[PDB]
Amino acid sequence: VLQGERPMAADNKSLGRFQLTGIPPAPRGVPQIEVTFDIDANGIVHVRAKD
Amino acid sequence: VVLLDVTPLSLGIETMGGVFTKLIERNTTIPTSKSQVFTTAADNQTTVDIH
Amino acid sequence: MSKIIGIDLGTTNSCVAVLEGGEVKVIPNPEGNRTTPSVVAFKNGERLVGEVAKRQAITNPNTIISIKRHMGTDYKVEIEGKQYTPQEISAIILQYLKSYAEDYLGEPVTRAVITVPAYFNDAQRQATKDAGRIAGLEVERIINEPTAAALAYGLDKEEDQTILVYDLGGGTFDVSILELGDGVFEVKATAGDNHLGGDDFDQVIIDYLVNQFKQEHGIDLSKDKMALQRLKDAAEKAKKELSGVTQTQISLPFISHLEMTLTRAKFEELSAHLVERTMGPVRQALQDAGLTPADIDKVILVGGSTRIPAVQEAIKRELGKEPHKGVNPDEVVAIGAAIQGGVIAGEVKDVVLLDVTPLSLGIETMGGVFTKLIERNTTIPTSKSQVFTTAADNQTTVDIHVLQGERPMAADNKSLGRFQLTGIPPAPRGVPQIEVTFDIDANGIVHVRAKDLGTNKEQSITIKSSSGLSEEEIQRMIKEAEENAEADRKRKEAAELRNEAD
Amino acid sequence: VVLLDVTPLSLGIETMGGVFTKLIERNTTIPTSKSQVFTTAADNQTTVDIH
Amino acid sequence: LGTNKEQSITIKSSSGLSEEEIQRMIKEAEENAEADRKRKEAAELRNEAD
Amino acid sequence: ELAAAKAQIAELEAKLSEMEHRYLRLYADFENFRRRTRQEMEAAEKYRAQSLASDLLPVLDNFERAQAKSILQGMEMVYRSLVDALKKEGVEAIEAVGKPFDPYLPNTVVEELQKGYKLKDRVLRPAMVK
Amino acid sequence: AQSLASDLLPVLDNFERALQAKSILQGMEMVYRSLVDALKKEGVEAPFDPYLHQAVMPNTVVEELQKGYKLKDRVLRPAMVKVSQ
Repeated sequence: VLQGERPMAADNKSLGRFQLTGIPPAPRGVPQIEVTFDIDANGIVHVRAKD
Repeated sequence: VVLLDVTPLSLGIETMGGVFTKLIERNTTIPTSKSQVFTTAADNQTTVDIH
Repeated sequence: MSKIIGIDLGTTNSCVAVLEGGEVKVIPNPEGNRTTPSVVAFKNGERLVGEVAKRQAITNPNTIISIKRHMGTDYKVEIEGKQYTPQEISAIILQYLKSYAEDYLGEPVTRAVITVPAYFNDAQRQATKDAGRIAGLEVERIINEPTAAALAYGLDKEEDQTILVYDLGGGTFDVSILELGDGVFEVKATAGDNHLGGDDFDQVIIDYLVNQFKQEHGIDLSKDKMALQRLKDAAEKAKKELSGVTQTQISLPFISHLEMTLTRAKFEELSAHLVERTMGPVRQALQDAGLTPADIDKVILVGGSTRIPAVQEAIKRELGKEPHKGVNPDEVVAIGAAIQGGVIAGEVKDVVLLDVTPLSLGIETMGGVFTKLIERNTTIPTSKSQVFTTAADNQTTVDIHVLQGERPMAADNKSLGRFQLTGIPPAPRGVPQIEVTFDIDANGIVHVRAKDLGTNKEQSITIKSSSGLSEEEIQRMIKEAEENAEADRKRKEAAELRNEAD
Repeated sequence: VVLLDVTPLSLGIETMGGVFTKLIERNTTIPTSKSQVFTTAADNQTTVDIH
Repeated sequence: LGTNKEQSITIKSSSGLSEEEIQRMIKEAEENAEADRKRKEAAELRNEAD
Repeated sequence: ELAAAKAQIAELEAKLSEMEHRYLRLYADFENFRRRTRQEMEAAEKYRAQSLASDLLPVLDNFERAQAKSILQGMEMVYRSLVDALKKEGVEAIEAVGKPFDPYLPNTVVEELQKGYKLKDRVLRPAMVK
Repeated sequence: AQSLASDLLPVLDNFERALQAKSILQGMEMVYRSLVDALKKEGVEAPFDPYLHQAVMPNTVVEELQKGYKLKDRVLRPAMVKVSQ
């Protein structure tokens, strides 16, 4: 997860990182993965990544 | 990871009497195709509207 | 409902059998025995029955041994705590046979049918239906042993005829001459011997054996019962061998040791004497009926010890022809009991035809590599379904080509169908699913479907002949697959998984 | 055309109430995974079968 | 979930019959599809009265 | 009612065809089971006594290997019915005897130390061989 | 597999009852001994009730005539014993 305006990873703020495992092995681009960002009235933001 | 076009919403037609039928369900995929069959809204219906 | 279960009691020969589907079935007992036998006991508060009752028999007060002799008689046994009757003892014979047919099937048989003697009449053959229902298992009729195995096989396709049975009991012999009433059985004649049979055979083996050992070492045999058991068993072996086999020996050694080369024609000249204790019962029948050995339409081999060529070399030169061996004679009464058991309460007239599939059917993989779904020999009213996927990324459409034969190759096989299917959604190879149900009816025109999943767009075909041709032409090919014996060299296209580029 | 494999029969768990509830619809694919949840039968269960 | 207790099995695909048995018991589902009657026990939500 | 009689008549004849069919597909499936099962139990009992057999290859190693001459004559039915009871099943020994002598199973077999144990298209334990 | 354990119990009880040339019976540490443990690694263990002591000819069983083994919860070939009546 990155926060900035800049089109390259390098140039942005790295807010946090996490991974997800177990997805069925199977061809590229085929599996769906849905990441949603949600921001509360505070400025705190949760991220969920779900097969 | 990379992102694939999803059909952010799911489409279909009205089915008689009357209701929403799903045809291409929601998060589906990049191009796809789907099909089904129903019949005359009445006794020898004059014509069939598809909304 | 319930299937009508056979139980025969042959006094040291006994079985409870059934019919599942289109094939006649001989049940197994609680003992490892293909059949456990007729005799029993009791003790305090707890019954003991069968092959488990019978060796507690030379060790305990209670053993009943072949009570066949008392069915239909005023016979009453004095036994501990109450005297007993043939009926109440047989109620337990079939109470145990009930729990055992139950602990085999799980689908209970209340309705059941029995195998009695052809000689019996209003007294004892009623005793059968009666004691049949004493244990609790009702009798829908009582067959007779002889008309029974006659209809285990069955005579009613055929025409008005005549016959003579062969019963071989456990140390009893019998034969009953019968006729066809064009749908009716009435047993005509009866004969046999009260003691003759298999155990006696074993004892001519044990006798000449023991006598020959006293002939060499001077040292006598029969005083010793693990030795004599050793005898009974090994001699039984040599017996049934002499039946099938052309030469024998017996390894009985570390005796106390006899190692002999067991002969056949010596066992035959050994046994060729009581084979005319039979010809007596047989021809006594031939007179009870009046019609000569030359008057009969069919005749048969029954019993346990009937498997040796002794009696059959006494017959081929007696009545002119060979017997119907199409059974496994040992249990042959049991199943017979239930044949009509299921001709009554159950199935009716049976074709059982086009029970086989011309060839292994499959279709066009990887440019012609042929994979089977349908095999050969397969009962025709059936269909099998399988789903392949994309040859290559973005297959916009897929053609279907199906083969019949065995040889895993394209024109090394018969081109059956070719038809195609389009509109598939564009996307990575292997992913999209296309189904083909080979749908094979009974009658021989085969339907076959392929349809995407995510589409639900579907193309199928209705073929026509599937054969159009003859037996020899096919079997010449069924031969042809064998004849080729590795054209399998096309594992060459099996390594054409080179197709994968990554 | 080709192989893979469809899991020719749809699998599931006896659900509570004594019903069948599919976790993997019939013709699916080379190995995949599904996950679902379900909960307490009746008040304060200590134990749960899976058939 | 919250107590993290992992007890679980593995099926050996052994007992399940796929020769015919499947291409049978599906058409069963077709013949008998009115099996939707099932909802009975759905209705048996009754004893969910605690 | 009037020809609704004929209507149900139809219904039932129809369920005649329909029924018999419902059956013959049955006859199909039933009789079909056999090929499969028969072969399944085939493969069941070719192997699986392999443990009994390569466990028993040491005790028939001394009953194939190891005044009292009568006591040695007795071993007749012992190693007679113990290479004999390896028979109806089919775990034989290794018979080549001075041949090419497949090395997983000039250059001729001179002698053989350990007696063979093999049951039905496989290899149990090899012989140490001359 | 119990099939090699029933039809092999005649030769096995044959060696089992047989337990200068005097020292050649010591070579029996292996052949009719080893078969015990090698036929006990498939699970073979050797009130008398239900034919259990097969009686050639109180209430207790006496000794063993020709013995026998359960396949571990099965029976293939029986066992000889004598009862004190």
